[PDB]
Amino acid sequence: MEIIAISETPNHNTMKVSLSEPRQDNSFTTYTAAQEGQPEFINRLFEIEGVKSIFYVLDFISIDKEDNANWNELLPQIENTFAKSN
Repeated sequence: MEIIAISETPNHNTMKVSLSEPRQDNSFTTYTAAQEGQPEFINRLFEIEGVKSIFYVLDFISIDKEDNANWNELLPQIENTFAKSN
């Protein structure tokens, strides 16, 4: 529902986002594309060049982005989505 925190791994553009998400449909599937009626937490990411796929499963998610991506720009982007609902 809302990002609890961000695990900064010794990677470059790969990081794990831990959060208490619903297990109702803890299905695994790779998708990426901004579209109406679709979770804003995913659409906002597509608005940035770098993301190629997003995996959703369990209470954690893994985002794959090129080396030319910087979370320093996404923070204010995604935070807006949560900030609104929150």
